[PDB]
Amino acid sequence: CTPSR
Amino acid sequence: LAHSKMVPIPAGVFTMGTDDPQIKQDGEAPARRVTIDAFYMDAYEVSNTEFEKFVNSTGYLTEAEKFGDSFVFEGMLAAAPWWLPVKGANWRHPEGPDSTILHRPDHPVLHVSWNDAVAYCTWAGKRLPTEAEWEYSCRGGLHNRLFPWGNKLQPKGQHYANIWQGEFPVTNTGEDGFQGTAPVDAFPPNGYGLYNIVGNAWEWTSDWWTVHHSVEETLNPKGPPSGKDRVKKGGSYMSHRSYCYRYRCAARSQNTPDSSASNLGFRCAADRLP
Ligand SMILES: *[C@@H]1O[C@H](CO)[C@@H](O[C@@H]2O[C@H](CO)[C@@H](O)[C@H](O)[C@H]2NC(C)=O)[C@H](O)[C@H]1NC(C)=O
Ligand SMILES: [Br-]
Ligand SMILES: [Br-]
Ligand SMILES: [Br-]
Ligand SMILES: [Br-]
Ligand SMILES: [Br-]
Ligand SMILES: [Br-]
Ligand SMILES: [Br-]
Ligand SMILES: [Br-]
Ligand SMILES: [Br-]
Ligand SMILES: [Br-]
Ligand SMILES: [Br-]
Ligand SMILES: [Br-]
Ligand SMILES: [Br-]
Ligand SMILES: [Br-]
Ligand SMILES: [Ca+2]
Ligand SMILES: [Ca+2]
Repeated sequence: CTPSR
Repeated sequence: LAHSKMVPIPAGVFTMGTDDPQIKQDGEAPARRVTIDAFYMDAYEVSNTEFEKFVNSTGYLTEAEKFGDSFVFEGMLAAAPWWLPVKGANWRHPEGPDSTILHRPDHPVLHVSWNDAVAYCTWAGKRLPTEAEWEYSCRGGLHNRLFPWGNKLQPKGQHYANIWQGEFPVTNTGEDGFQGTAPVDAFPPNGYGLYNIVGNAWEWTSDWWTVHHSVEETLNPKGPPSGKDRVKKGGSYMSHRSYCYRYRCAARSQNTPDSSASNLGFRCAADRLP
């Protein structure tokens, strides 16, 4: 849902 | 505008998680009874304007600015093909260098990492909420409901949160009035006076991420003492039943604390009024 850096 | 106002979240006991998990791999289960002491929660996601006050005061450079990129959803121009690491995307330029926040000062700040959020909240005399505090607050005084307002997504035929309508990721119809973010004071408040606690921007919490929870009753739990990802809650304007059904209070996801994205922001909490 949000990529990690 | 009082977009840094806080509301008193009352002392109470609530059921955290659910014994009917919808995304089992995220450790939505088991349901567990958690006692939370009275505290204060930001009524709103931290807005661009509020974040700008922090940056004006401190000179703070966000991690995305220092790294020189951040994740942007392809639809507005990685974890998924629709997430692109965009050079020069950061809180001031949410879709990259030739985007601006000038027209959306009251929208939630984005591309803020966990560290950025902790910096802001502490500057503000506040802190991140724990996951349990966040979920308790999200639930808005209702027991075992999907959403802050209940179990129907569109109660009374009204949109109650800014999520995705249409076929993700190809088509966002903007039926709920917002394709990207909405103002932090958009949509109805929940029972505790919180706006956009589900949808709009994802929200960082203080907890390290684990999917392994005890059914033991707990008091003001802080999450596990160690981890690699911090917990985020609530879903975003990209959330949809079909692929990221996380606009539920019990839902949960994670990112490494240096992570930033165009759908991820935060709000603060405090033990007492700052
Ligand atoms: C953050 O600081 C900037 C720069 O000082 C503020 O913008 C200026 O504010 C002054 C004082 O009111 C105005 O006279 C100028 O027109 C502004 N200049 C620029 C470059 O925009 C800004 O208002 C501050 N933001 C917040 C949220 O407090
Ligand atoms: Br995603
Ligand atoms: Br499970
Ligand atoms: Br823009
Ligand atoms: Br303007
Ligand atoms: Br605005
Ligand atoms: Br700090
Ligand atoms: Br904190
Ligand atoms: Br639930
Ligand atoms: Br309902
Ligand atoms: Br609205
Ligand atoms: Br127990
Ligand atoms: Br999402
Ligand atoms: Br870090
Ligand atoms: Br505090
Ligand atoms: Ca929407
Ligand atoms: Ca939100």
